[PDB]
Amino acid sequence: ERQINTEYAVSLLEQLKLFYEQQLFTDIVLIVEGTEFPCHKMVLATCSSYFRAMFMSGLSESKQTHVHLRNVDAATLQIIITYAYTGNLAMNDSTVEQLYETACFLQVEDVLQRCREYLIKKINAENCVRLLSFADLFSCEELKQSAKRMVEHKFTAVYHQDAFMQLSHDLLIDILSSDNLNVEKEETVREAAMLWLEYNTESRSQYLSSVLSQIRIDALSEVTQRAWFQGLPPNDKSVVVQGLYKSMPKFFKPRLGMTKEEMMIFIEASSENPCSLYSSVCYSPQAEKVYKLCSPPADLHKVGTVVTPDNDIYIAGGQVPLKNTFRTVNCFYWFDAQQNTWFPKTPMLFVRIKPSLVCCEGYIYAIGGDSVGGELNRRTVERYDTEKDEWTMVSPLPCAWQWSAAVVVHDCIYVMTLNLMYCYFPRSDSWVEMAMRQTSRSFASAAAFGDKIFYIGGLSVTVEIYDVNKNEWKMAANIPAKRYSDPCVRAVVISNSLCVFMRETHLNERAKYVTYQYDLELDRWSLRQHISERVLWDLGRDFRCTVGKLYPSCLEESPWKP
Amino acid sequence: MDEKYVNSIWDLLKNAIQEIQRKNNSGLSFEELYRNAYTMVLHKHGEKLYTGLREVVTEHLINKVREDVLNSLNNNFLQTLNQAWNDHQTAMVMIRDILMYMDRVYVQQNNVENVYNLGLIIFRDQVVRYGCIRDHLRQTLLDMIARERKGEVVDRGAIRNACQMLMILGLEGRSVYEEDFEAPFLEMSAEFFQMESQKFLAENSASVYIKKVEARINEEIERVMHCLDKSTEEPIVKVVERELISKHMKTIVEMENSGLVHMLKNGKTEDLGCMYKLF
Repeated sequence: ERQINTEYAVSLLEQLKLFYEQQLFTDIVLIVEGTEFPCHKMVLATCSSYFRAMFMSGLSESKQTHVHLRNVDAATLQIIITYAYTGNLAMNDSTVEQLYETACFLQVEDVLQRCREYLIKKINAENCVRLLSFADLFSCEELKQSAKRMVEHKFTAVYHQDAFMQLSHDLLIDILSSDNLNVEKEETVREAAMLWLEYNTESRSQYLSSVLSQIRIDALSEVTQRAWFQGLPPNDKSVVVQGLYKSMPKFFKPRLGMTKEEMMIFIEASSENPCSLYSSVCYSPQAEKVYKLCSPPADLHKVGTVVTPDNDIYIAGGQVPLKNTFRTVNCFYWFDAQQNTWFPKTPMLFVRIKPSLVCCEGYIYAIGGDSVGGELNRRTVERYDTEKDEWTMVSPLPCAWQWSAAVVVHDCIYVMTLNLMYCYFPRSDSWVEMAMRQTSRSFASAAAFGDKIFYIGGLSVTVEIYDVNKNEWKMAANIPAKRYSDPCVRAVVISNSLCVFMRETHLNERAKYVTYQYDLELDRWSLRQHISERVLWDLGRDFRCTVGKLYPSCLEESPWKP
Repeated sequence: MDEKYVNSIWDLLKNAIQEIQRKNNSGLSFEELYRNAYTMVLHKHGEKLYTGLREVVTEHLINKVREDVLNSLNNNFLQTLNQAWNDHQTAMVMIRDILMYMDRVYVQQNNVENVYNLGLIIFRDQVVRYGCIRDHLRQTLLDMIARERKGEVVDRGAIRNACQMLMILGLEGRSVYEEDFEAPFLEMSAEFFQMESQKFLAENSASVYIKKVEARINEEIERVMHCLDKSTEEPIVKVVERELISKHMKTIVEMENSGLVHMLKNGKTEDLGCMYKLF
């Protein structure tokens, strides 16, 4: 289309802003609880879809210059007007609700979409049910769905929210009747439904029937049935009759949250199709199957993994080829446990290469990882806030280390390097010196099993066990591995039992995958399970391992010929 | 809130709409109605508002325009129909404005047609497709187009207005209009052109009949492109050709009295040229 904006549209908007702030050529004024807002009709018509009808339809309000608009806030209307003279919204995190309400009232589509995106990006931990009821009040499919899934995921871990008590029936029915409840047990939703009608027993006995039936026969046991019976308003007979009906019908079926199998997430595997370089797959210890995952960026590699105690997967840093005709990006992502996708989050401030993310006290700690380095100091660390969704700078590393590992034991940060170790106190934000290893080994990782750190491997089969209460390094034994080989060790917790996942490689020989069961007092890796090559193929060298619970139905099996 | 508050809000909104329908929007307040629609759709009561809107619109239609059209079916029938259509449109402008603020959330959530489409559908159902108005409109339009084809001139802009009204009433494309107006007009044109060709084949020869049928095709396509809708021509010209040329082709070129052989023997260049450009 023939239309420009280079120093002509910006000049026009600046002239309009000058006419507005100087109160020039104004013919309409908005009265908002005594506050006056002189403005123009053209800008209100081009910005809002309600003001065009307010000024076009031949009516008394169209002619009235002193229009008394009510049910609108002064600050929200002021910010909408200034967004209608500058385009700069500049929205905060507190007044988003009233701003979206006034935008829906005035039918201003652009700021509506802006606030919708800002709300869909900021469902962090607490405003979930609140903004869900908000999107139920103002029908918003986008918000509604993201908020629905967000609640299905976190609500089924707290089930004690104050805004949860204040929910409309249809929304509660949609929440409870859905098969997306992230619950490993069926009694938690039962007691949640109970307390939702315990703050309103007697008064709300009408819903005490539908919500009761929604929990289904799995939790409609004779015990709770008779409890509700002896508890109801007096002189209620047909209510007991309709409650007795809910026990045999309505399709008792298993839920989805119970399929929280503790599996083995992997990244940067040997891709099958030669068009792709790496891939992220998974392994099932009990099901003895190999599932796959979608690549978070689909082109960027060299990422770091971390698993919170709430079984959440995150990805930070990494490098992506420039695709000119590997550049480092500080992007961040999060894995969806049901949609099998990756929703990005607030990126980092430094482009890191293979960052080591550690979770502690609800915060994500990214220790080292080439944040970007070119000085004598350089030693730095950036922590993440899972609640406020922001990065906070903390006391930087005491010494600069490369190819290091970091774990968390007893709510404390522990980073391991070639021979040194420092414990970072989250309460005081400082590093304290710890014990030094007698062996200098790098290119290895450590596992935080119980109250002991197990630094395995390094260049080998070095098993150096460290204890926090004792503060000492000791050796246990050597892992049984075939000679003339280079084992790739991986230590991780599984089923509350320390085990390892190692692969041996010889000359003119194929790789073999097998996990062993290690005992504390025996100092021996008993043969737990040998991964058959008929289900799992080669992984590579730069692959990582981490423990986490996943869903088999949401994910897909990795097709590969035995 | 309570049901009494929303009932009073809906009652005052219905009263205001009834005034808008009676062309009394000049004394109405845009703010009061928009804020009431806001507080109505906000409380998740859009279904009741939509049902009440449909009921009020269909009641107003059946009471006013269904009576006005049937009362003036012979004194400026098409003029009164066009006037009622224009009044309905100019009221549904503001009606659709308010209920489009409503329609955003409602039709993006409930997956239904907008209120402008709702008004168009209810108008099509209660006025045009009425049990008596439809056949009367068909008969009068056929009569006036036949009288126009006979040679005498009648009003032509009104037919264009009616065809545009039906095209807009289609509301999706050319589904209803191509059926309510074209389908009947097609049979009438078929019979008319058949009788015209049967009269021309006996009263003239292959010399002056071709110029006459060319002028007929020219005036027909001109009337269809100026007095009717924008495409309007494919089936019309197809049936006109199939009736005239497909019937005159066998007998007008071989029988006798300066057909194709005689007009080629004497050496008539214009005759051969026009026959080639026509056939």
